[PDB]
Amino acid sequence: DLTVSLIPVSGLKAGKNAPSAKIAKLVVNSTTLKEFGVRGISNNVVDSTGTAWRVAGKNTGKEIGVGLSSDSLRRSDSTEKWNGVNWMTFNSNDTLDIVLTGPAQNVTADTYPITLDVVGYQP
Amino acid sequence: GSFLPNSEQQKSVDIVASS
Repeated sequence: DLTVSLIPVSGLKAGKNAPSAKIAKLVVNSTTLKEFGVRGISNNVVDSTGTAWRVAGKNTGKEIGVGLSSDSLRRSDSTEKWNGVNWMTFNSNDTLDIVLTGPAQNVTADTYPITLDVVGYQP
Repeated sequence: GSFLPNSEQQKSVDIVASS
C-alpha cells in the first residue's frame, strides 16, 4: 500500500493572490508500489484527468479553482485508464503541489475543503 | 500496467484564506 499526507501550506491570504499560488502539498510514500495516480474530488471537475477542479467556501459558498501545478503535471509518468477513467500517474516517494489554478484569483476569506483521491499503480 | 483497488485512499484537508 501507500502512506499519504495532505499538508496545508501556511499564510494563505484573502484577496488577489499570485498565479499558481501554493495552497497544499501532497506527500505519497510506498515501499511496495512504484507509482500512484491522483484525482481531485468535487462537484465540479474541470478537466479530463481530474487534475483541475473547483471548491466552495464553507461560510460564503464562493468558489476557487484548484489543481496540480504546471511543474507537477509535467513530472507525470503517464496518463492511464481505470475502468475508462483517466488517471495521471507519478513516481511514489515524492511530493506534488496543489495550487490556485489559472490566472490570479481573488479569494474570499473562508475555509475551503480540499479532497484528493490517490491510488496505487504498477507500470 | 495495472491499478491496485485495495490501495485506494480518499484524503482531505481544510485550507484557510485569512484576512
